[PDB]
Amino acid sequence: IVPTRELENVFLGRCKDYEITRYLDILPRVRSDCSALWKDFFKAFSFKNPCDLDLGSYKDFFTSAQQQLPKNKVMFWSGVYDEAHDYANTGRKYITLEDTLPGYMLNSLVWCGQRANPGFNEKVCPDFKTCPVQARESFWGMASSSYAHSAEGEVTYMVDGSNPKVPAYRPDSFFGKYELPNLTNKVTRVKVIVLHRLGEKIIEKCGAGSLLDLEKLVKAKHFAFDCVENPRAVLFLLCSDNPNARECRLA
Amino acid sequence: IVPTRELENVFLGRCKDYEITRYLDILPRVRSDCSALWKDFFKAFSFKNPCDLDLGSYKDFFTSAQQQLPKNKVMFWSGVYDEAHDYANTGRKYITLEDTLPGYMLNSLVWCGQRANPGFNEKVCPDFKTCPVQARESFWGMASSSYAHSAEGEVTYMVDGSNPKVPAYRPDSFFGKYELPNLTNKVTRVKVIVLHRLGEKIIEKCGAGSLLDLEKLVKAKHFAFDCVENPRAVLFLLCSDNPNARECRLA
Repeated sequence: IVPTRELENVFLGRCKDYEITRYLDILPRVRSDCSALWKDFFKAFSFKNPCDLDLGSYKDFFTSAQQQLPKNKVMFWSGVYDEAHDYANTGRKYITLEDTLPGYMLNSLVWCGQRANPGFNEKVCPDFKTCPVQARESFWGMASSSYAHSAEGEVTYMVDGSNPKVPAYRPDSFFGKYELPNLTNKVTRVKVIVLHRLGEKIIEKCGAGSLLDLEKLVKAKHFAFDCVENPRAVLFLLCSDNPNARECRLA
Repeated sequence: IVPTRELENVFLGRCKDYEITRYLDILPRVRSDCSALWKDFFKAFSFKNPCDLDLGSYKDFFTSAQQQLPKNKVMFWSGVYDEAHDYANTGRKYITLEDTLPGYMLNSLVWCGQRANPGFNEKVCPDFKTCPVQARESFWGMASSSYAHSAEGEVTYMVDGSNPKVPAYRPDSFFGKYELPNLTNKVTRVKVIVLHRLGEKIIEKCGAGSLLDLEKLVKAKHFAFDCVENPRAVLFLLCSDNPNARECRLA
């Protein structure tokens, strides 16, 4: 895969932009300056083979970059990027990982280390399917773990209930592996939103299948649980992008 | 008013973030380096009293920063910033001025030049209401003119049709002063979308009032014209934020 060009400049530009101008009324600023954050980020993977990472590699970076998160507003999502982010709406209704400082800085970027100077590979990064799972998931797994650990109150989880090949809830997704296990006693309820894509066959429904498994896990952690399928607010967003869908017929 | 801190750092950071990662398959890259754009921008307003700026102050900066725009995709807006930008969807459905490089770099920032060293103030600025209109609109007016001048194909204009105090089309708005007068013969049609806010009294309607005045102006410039009120895709977007509104009842 192709690494992002000028990684340091993009990281530092996004960091400064975020610092001074983004999410000012939703997320607090962190204590560390952008250069200190770059040093913590770079040392996690630099001067090592591209697959020499595990869940602790970016530990310092994430500790330094973690923000306190707004109560009742944290959202997790699996297999529904556009829909979840369109619904959260850049932190106005819910916050997603990609709205936090670390998620904003590295979203969509590609990078990897190498042992030879300059310590990172500017020409090519592995198909990651070539790296073991703990390495492949080193950054985003730790991002998701730190994010979930800071969640408070009600949390929302949006999932795809229309994918015949991937259940709505799975223990090996980032949510199953890194977020649910790190929700603390500060969380009080897991609110699931099941997206039923317009025009496609419904695969998963609340109260059945993997959603029933999720419900049991949530309750075992003493949290409340609720689940809804295409709640109106979400359905209207789907309809805005496909207004002639049968599901969008008006009275 | 309190200006944006570290203006050069924020500008340069947004410029590099844009260059390497934003709108990559939607808008072309600009040839000038971010440092060259900062020099142009800073030369436009520094060492000048804010009240002395005019439409030509930022003309050379906009010449350096202007991108060719995708045919049929340009959108103009009046009174409906949030709805227009949500519908345009970060360049995927329509382009707005805020998706272009200059628009993205200066969006929401506040700055002011001064005559004493260092030629601008990063701690305090005079309220700009005291300045003449050509100085108050120096930057965004020139931005709007340059952007409209680059439009080709069909252009869309979304307006507020539910404000009894502000007509949907006004000769003195940015659209009437800077955009409509700058559309070239590469533009073929002006498509008007009238937004009727949910739960509010309908004020303006296509073919009547200020919208008929606009229709006449458009036709006089030999562009085709069409107008719709709350087309389905826009209605659904409004409904996502107020799903229980009478106008949003589904079958």
